[PDB]
Amino acid sequence: HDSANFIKPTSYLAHYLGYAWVGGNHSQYVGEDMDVTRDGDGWVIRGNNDGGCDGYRCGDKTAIKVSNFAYNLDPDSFKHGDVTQSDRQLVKTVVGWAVNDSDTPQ
Amino acid sequence: AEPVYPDQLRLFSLGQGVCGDKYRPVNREEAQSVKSNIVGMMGQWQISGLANGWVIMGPGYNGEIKPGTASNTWCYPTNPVTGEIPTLSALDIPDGDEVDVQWRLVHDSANFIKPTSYLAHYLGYAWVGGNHSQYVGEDMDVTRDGDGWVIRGNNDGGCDGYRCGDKTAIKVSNFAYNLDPDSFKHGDVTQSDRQLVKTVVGWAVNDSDTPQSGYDVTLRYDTATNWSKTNTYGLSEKVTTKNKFKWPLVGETALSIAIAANQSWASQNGGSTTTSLSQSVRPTVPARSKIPVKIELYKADISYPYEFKADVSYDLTLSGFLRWGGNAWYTHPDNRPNWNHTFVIGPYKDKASSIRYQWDKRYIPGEVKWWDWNWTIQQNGLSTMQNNLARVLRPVRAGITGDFSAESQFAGNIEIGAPVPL
Amino acid sequence: SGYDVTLRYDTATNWSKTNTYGLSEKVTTKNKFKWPLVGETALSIAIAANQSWASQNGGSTTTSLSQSVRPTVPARSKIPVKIELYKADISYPYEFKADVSYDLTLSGFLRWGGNAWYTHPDNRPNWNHTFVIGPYKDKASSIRYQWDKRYIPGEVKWWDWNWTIQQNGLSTMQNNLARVLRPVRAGITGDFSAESQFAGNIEIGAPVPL
Repeated sequence: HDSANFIKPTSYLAHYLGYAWVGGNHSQYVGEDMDVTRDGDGWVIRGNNDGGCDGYRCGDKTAIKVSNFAYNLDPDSFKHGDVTQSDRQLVKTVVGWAVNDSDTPQ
Repeated sequence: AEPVYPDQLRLFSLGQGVCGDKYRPVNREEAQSVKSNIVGMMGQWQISGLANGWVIMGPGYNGEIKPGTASNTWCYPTNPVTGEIPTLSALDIPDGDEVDVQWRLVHDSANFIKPTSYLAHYLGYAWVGGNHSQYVGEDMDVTRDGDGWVIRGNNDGGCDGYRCGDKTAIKVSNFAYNLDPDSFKHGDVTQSDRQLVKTVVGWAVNDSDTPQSGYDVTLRYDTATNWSKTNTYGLSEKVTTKNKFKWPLVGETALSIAIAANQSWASQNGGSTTTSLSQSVRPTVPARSKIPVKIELYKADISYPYEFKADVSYDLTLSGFLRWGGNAWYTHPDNRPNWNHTFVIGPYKDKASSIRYQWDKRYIPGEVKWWDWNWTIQQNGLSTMQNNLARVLRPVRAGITGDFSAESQFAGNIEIGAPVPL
Repeated sequence: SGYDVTLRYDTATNWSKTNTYGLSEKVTTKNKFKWPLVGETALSIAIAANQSWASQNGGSTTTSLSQSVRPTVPARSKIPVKIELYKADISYPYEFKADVSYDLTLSGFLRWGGNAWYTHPDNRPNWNHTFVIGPYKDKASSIRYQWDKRYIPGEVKWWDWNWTIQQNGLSTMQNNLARVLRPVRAGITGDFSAESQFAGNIEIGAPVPL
């Protein structure tokens, strides 16, 4: 949702490479009047299509998709809390004895 | 851009641009982030103002955002408050075994029965209460069935209402215990029904002039199972012909010729499981002496008692039909349909059963896939919902005593004997 | 110290079972061909299709016995070693002191006037039930568990102890059950015996200078 740091540079990148209609109907500049929507595991940014427009195929607007987020940790910053268990089902168990009858530790 | 919670939006009418005392106007980006919520709070042909000369239109205009000017202004607090669910102090239950503690939890009226009934009522379930009262959560019956408990309104006599008699039920099951690490103790382990598997005896002889440690005897025992399934398909073709041969000096010879071709396809799946038990002994023998050893393996039943101190968590299931006037499901049905949903009252397991996750996601319309909490806030008020949910999610602590038991487990014995001079 | 000799011995058994089902279809036709310079040629054509399903289950068991020797040898010398494995019958006596527990089974028919089963039958039916007089194993055979659960009607699934209290009095039942569940102690002597077990022998000998 950051306009000056994410939405404008990405729209200009798409415009410089030759994609068509990067922008909404309520503005004339690249990267303005854009809509952000959440869908599944990603996000979609597209120009708003409400009203009418002038141009050969205006209405087929370019979409930008963001997904596949990854995280590169600082090694000395990770912490975790308490581990809890639920729905426990036994598999197997064993008991025994170890007997030492000699004169030294074994 | 900052997140916008729909319950904090306010509409001033102090001229074009003027916006509250500790309030700032909402930008086009933020307004679009929650467009459906804002449009749902406007008149059919209403037009209201935003920041930097934009405007939003009502449901009659399909909620369009376009440049313009208006006298109204939607506004948001300069320093907004956090609408988080509070945390209360823990509820202590007197000691006992598991069923004893569960009995004391579900029969508590002020701490369990009322908050859960109010939660079911706020979400839109019908007829939460008994026939001998008019208030929510009173005249309820508690019954034990299997591994859980059921709480339902009493149905004795008559009632007035369209479908009174179809009363909502609340189910409690799947209890779990989070132990304090330094509180667990167990008692004596006892065995019964012992059947021998195998045994071995031996000697370890040392005839050199130094102590020796390089000896080993090992006994191992395994069992396994397996399964498989297969499917096959085939095709075939055959052609037959009769042929005669009037060869010289033979006169005539008759014979038939047949040629065939076939093709086949097969597919298989399977699996297996294995369990293994191993025991070893490795003695240290003094110079010029020898030592005897012995190993045994049995099968037996095992029992012992235990005790500890823990936190208690469980599952909660609500069953009934949803009210026609209004309910909190995100699709808002109006055909009075039957409904089931499970919440996990404890640590997080997944999004569909976590109240805290869904509550902290009411600012993202694309995340709202089970219950609509903005609707409950709109119907009842923010503090009411906060206090009810805080009472529902209150931690529980208890002391536990119990017994362990299992059939046909393993039991072993390993021995090193006294040395004998050579 | 880096030496090792190892001798290992294994035995195993296995089993399996299978079921199969199948279907088939065949179609046959006779066809004639009066080709030029052949006059007439006769032949039959057949086409078939089949389908099958199979299912299998099985298991196995294995037992293993292993022995090793790893000597430490002085500088400029050598040592001999030996390992043996036998099969034999084994016996020995023993003694100890212990607590004693057992099972108790009651067989008969239940009285028509009144009985303590939770369904309270009145057809004088034959009955069997087992109690475990000792540590806990499960709810159905534990007197103490059922006695401490007479305040939860949904737990009463075998015997009705409230009915016995009503018929006889609380202290009477308490004293009788206390005498039934009394602990027992004794000293024991016995003999162990088993056939075709394992017996081993491992030896490290005296060094020989080179």
